Amino acid sequence: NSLDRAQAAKNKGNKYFKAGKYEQAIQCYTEAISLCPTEKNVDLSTFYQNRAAAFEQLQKWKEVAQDCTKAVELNPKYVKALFRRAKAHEKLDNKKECLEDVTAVCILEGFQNQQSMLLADKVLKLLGKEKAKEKYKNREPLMPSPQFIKSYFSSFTDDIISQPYLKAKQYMEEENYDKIISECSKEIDAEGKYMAEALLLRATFYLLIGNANAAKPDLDKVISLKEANVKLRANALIKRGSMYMQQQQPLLSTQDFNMAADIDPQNADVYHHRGQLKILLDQVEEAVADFDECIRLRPESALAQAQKCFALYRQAYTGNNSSQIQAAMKGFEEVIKKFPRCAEGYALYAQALTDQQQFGKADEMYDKCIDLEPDNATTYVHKGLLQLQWKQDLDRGLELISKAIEIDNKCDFAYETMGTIEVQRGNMEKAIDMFNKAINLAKSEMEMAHLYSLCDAAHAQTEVAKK
Amino acid sequence: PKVYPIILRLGSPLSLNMARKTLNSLEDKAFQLTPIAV
Repeated sequence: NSLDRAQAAKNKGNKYFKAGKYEQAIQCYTEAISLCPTEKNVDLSTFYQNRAAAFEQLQKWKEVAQDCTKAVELNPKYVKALFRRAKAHEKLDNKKECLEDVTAVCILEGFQNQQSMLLADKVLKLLGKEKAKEKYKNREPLMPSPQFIKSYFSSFTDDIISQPYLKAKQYMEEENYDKIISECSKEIDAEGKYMAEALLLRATFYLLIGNANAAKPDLDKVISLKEANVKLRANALIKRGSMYMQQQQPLLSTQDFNMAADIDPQNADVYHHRGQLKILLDQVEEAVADFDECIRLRPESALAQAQKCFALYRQAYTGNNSSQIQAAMKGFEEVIKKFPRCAEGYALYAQALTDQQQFGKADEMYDKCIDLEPDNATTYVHKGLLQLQWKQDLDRGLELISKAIEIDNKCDFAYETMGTIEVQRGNMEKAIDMFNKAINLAKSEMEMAHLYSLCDAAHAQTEVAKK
Repeated sequence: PKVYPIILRLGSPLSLNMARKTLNSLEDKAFQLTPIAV
């Protein structure tokens, strides 16, 4: 009798649950919970989790939550109760409590079940965006590294701003970068001799600082203004086309990048920045054609030939044709022997080697970059990330990225990387400190929303480690 | 696999943008390959 009456009452719950008679089902589960022989250590957690299932059908999310908590207190590793409690939290907008319960579920399922994984990812994205927008409203307009700004403007050839705003140009060539906005803002409210391009220099430093909302009116004016040099109109459409890609608006981005190639068809910068975008969007065939148009306009360039070779590698590698992949690999050595001082030739080749698991050769190519430019902090980061792939030797991975952070303490890619090493070492408080050092260097909501997903997963595993 | 936004760095070497496109996958495995999870 003692167990049999409770088992019978459970099945009397199940028949009414199958009938959709959910109130009568809840009464039979409540009978089972009242009748249970607790002195026999009966698995009462199952009666509570069964009762909780019916309250989803009634959509009383507080009742399904508290009947799952009863099951979890009796039985702390019971996945059904933890996942049902997570769904109830999501419906109640208890997103943090959902994340902690789903983190325990992912761990106890060995990350195998993709229903749990989808709820984790959704709730992390929502928690990420909520934290991101509140911080991004309050960020510093933090100027990036001088090595970064010189590397940035070295991307634009066919541009009156880069080549030689007239007050502002002095501070570019003297590298007093934090003055530039102020001068452009008084060279506007004047004649088109200054105004028509002071707009676009100002818009460029707003983008570099991550202030994209202030960039968009200075770009929109330069398109609208008819008498301004056609190369400024094309250059402004590269910068609007890029701004729309930070906003993840790919149709509006593509419209501008096409208008640039219609408006100024003999302009390498338009095809260069289109080519680099199309290969990140994985629209590989359009990237190769736009890089080939860079070589046609700049045939002496080492960088343009390195980039077209990487584009043919990515085209072969999004295929599976071994002959084409191997031909592309030899293509980088042909580039290196023609251009033995091309640091981006070695860096792109090292990434083709990294991707083909040729780690020991890839490592030499990263050494060659250090010989050619000791100030290039990101090579110690590409050499550190290689350690995390090259039989995962995490101990020396810290030492490399510590040297990278010592060369350039504004390399957010270095801090974000070392955060993931501290995660693999289980050192979650220092991982969260590394991700916070990366968050203080982000240029967009889209980046902060990604770094806050990492901090919240690190917190959730810290709270699951107690349990 | 998972899918992520195309988080462009502005006017950066293409090798750095392809490296951020990789670090998203090492971040994904970092929380599974840790002592708390094992």
